[PDB]
Amino acid sequence: ATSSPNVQVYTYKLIKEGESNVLLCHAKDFSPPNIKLELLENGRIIPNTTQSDLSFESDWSFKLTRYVEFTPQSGYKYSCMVTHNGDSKEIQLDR
Repeated sequence: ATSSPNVQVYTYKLIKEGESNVLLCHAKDFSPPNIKLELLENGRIIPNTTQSDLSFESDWSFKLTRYVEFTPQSGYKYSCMVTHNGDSKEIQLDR
């Protein structure tokens, strides 16, 4: 009996290559609370990211965000690897 996370990967503002920005991976509606979020560039873990506090909603689902400052550059693919309930899913930036 589990609720899989609804995940969004996005930037703080529209990507302009060479301009600093923020990459975020946001997960919500999940339970149990055990979860891992990893920011990837071309499949490699991005270092020195920040994890938010874990939010506890009234329906007993949770929310969590991982993010980092970065500077988008051409050719790169940004995504988030999300592990919940022993299953892993990769989520693309998309836009």
